[PDB]
Amino acid sequence: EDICFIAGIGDTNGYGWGIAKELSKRNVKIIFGIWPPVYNIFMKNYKNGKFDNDMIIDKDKKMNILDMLPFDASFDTANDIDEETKNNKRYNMLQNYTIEDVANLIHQKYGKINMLVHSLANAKEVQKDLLNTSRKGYLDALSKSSYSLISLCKYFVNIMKPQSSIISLTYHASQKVVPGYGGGMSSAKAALESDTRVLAYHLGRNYNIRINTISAGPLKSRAATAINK
Amino acid sequence: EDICFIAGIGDTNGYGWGIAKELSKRNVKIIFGIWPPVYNIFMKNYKNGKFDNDMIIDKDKKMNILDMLPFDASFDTANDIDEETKNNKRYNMLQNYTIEDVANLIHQKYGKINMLVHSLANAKEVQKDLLNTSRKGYLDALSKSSYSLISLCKYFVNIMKPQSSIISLTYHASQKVVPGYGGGMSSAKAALESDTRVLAYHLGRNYNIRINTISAGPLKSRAATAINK
Amino acid sequence: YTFIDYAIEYSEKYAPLRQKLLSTDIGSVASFLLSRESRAITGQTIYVDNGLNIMFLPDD
Amino acid sequence: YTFIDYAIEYSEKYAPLRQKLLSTDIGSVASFLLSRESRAITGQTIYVDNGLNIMFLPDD
Ligand SMILES: NC(=O)c1ccc[n+]([C@@H]2O[C@H](COP(=O)([O-])OP(=O)(O)OC[C@H]3O[C@@H](n4cnc5c(N)ncnc54)[C@H](O)[C@@H]3O)[C@@H](O)[C@H]2O)c1
Ligand SMILES: NC(=O)c1ccc[n+]([C@@H]2O[C@H](COP(=O)([O-])OP(=O)(O)OC[C@H]3O[C@@H](n4cnc5c(N)ncnc54)[C@H](O)[C@@H]3O)[C@@H](O)[C@H]2O)c1
Ligand SMILES: Oc1ccc2cc(Oc3ccc(Cl)cc3O)ccc2c1
Ligand SMILES: Oc1ccc2cc(Oc3ccc(Cl)cc3O)ccc2c1
Repeated sequence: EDICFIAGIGDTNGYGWGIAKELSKRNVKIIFGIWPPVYNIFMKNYKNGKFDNDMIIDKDKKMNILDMLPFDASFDTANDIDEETKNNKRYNMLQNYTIEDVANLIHQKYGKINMLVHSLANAKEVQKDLLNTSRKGYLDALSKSSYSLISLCKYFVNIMKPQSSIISLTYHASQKVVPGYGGGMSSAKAALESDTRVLAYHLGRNYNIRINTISAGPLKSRAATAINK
Repeated sequence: EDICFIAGIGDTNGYGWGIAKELSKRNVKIIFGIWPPVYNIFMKNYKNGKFDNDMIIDKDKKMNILDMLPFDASFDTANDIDEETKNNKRYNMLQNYTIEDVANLIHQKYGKINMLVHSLANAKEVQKDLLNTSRKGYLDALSKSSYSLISLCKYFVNIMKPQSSIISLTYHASQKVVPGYGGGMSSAKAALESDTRVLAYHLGRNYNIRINTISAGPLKSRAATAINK
Repeated sequence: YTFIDYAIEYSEKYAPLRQKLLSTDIGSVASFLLSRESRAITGQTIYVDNGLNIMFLPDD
Repeated sequence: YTFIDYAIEYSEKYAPLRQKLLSTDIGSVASFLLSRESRAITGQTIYVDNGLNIMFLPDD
């Protein structure tokens, strides 16, 4: 039984949803990793049937969502959670949303999985060109958009079967310049592409696991709008 | 009813065969394009059941070869056949083996196809390093291994349906130096990869046809054994 | 009218393949890479952008 | 002992994935690129070499 964990879905307008939809075409169980800030809005809509159409897979098939879990790619373990977010109106009532906690969580409920999708990015200062991005904003972009992949691998490699596959999404702005893609997003994608190679080495040799990254074209996703430039 | 013409098959030890095997796995009709010099020897081995086992598709299926035609990628049309080859014992009892003729031959017997595979290469001087490769040898390599792809497209695009797809095989030698891969193969692969891009623009804009090339790893095929180094 | 609208419009006018890129287009490719059908591919950056990346100079 | 035997030997010891490369590995990838599943890919060079191409310096 193929089980894919898709990290980075807050709506049906993104690539994560398009990936999920296509995977269910092949009958693979889908586990959603939702960012806490939009978790309630997502569940609320899902339950109120606001995605029913979006879940129609041509051949009548109804997209099968195995589970939906709060997930924050910026926290590796439970003692990495600062008090502020700990007590935030959106996080306060949730638990087991760190990278390490969702790995154990998925492992205890469904066992080993064999498919991992990294479909998230985040840059606070995306509106600023590279030259005027701060060290804090830049490191924030690399921490959420790049490191998150490495950390996902470190923790999920123990719950993944041999010959499993991992993928993430990148953008050509890492290789060629596109003005407007700031905040260090271009930097983060460059690192991500580079890390995909180094990880393909460590994961391939040690675990027989593969990892590739898809450089996608433009899609009018919710996040795409944040790029005010 | 997908129909795929695979140009560049002389046995079951190459990639062309691996490609045919995987295609028929998905019920696509296969047409082989066989280089004249080994056509009769191939038909003979085929008729005596020497490929019988090699044709068993994992799922207990049998590989269905629609047709097998003599085909020489170095001749664009009938009036390109020189008297030397025109009289050769191997090409004598054969006709209609030029890129244009087989295109017409296929169109006449089976109609339009939607998949084309370029899986052939040829370099008379592969044993000499680039520096000592002659002009005649260098050009022979490009003509047979690179241009052949362009001519295939030009003539076959007339018998292909919209949204068709085309692939060819290449080797990393075109990007990084591999001692031993001489006689202009590296140059030809470098032209093939670049032409693929350019052809993608034309075929994409004018016919909505896609073209890509696969850079494969090492495979102990018959031609591979040839490269003495 | 925002960056994304420029990106999309520019992609649909100059890409070798003129057609709307759907989230499912990336989905189908992501599906192939995640399956055993791609057992020999790893550490790669696969482009799914209708070929835009291969262009240098726009047509008109 | 011939060029191809050196390459195959080298590929099986230093590629990220230490497995035997089969003609059907390339076959399944070809099959995918030839289908409508890859409608958004064109003009690309896809590597199907167990990832050997990403290495610079060999381990041993
Ligand atoms: N839309 C495009 O035009 C485009 C193009 C090329 C590459 N990409 C890539 O596709 C991926 C997904 O983006 P999308 O464009 O489909 O938009 P999207 O808005 O659906 O994806 C971003 C998601 O990441 C989540 N997120 C942010 N910070 C997080 C965190 N700390 N923990 C967990 N989740 C977090 C958000 O909830 C959001 O749903 C990104 O990696 C992006 O770089 C997108
Ligand atoms: N074997 C490898 O390690 C390797 C690696 C990467 C790429 N490739 C490529 O794969 C493709 C197929 O090679 P293969 O290695 O499977 O070997 P192969 O020996 O099966 O294929 C070569 C074929 O080309 C045909 N040929 C030569 N000149 C021709 C002409 N004028 N007209 C028509 N056919 C002609 C021959 O009959 C022969 O069958 C080649 O393009 C090769 O460069 C191979
Ligand atoms: O805080 C942010 C800021 C920007 C973002 C861009 C994203 O995806 C992309 C959208 C469009 C394009 Cl062209 C490339 C992307 O990576 C995804 C998440 C983001 C989060
Ligand atoms: O006359 C010749 C000379 C060399 C050849 C190499 C070929 O395929 C390859 C085999 C091994 C490797 Cl490593 C790369 C290839 O392209 C294919 C055909 C050839 C014909």
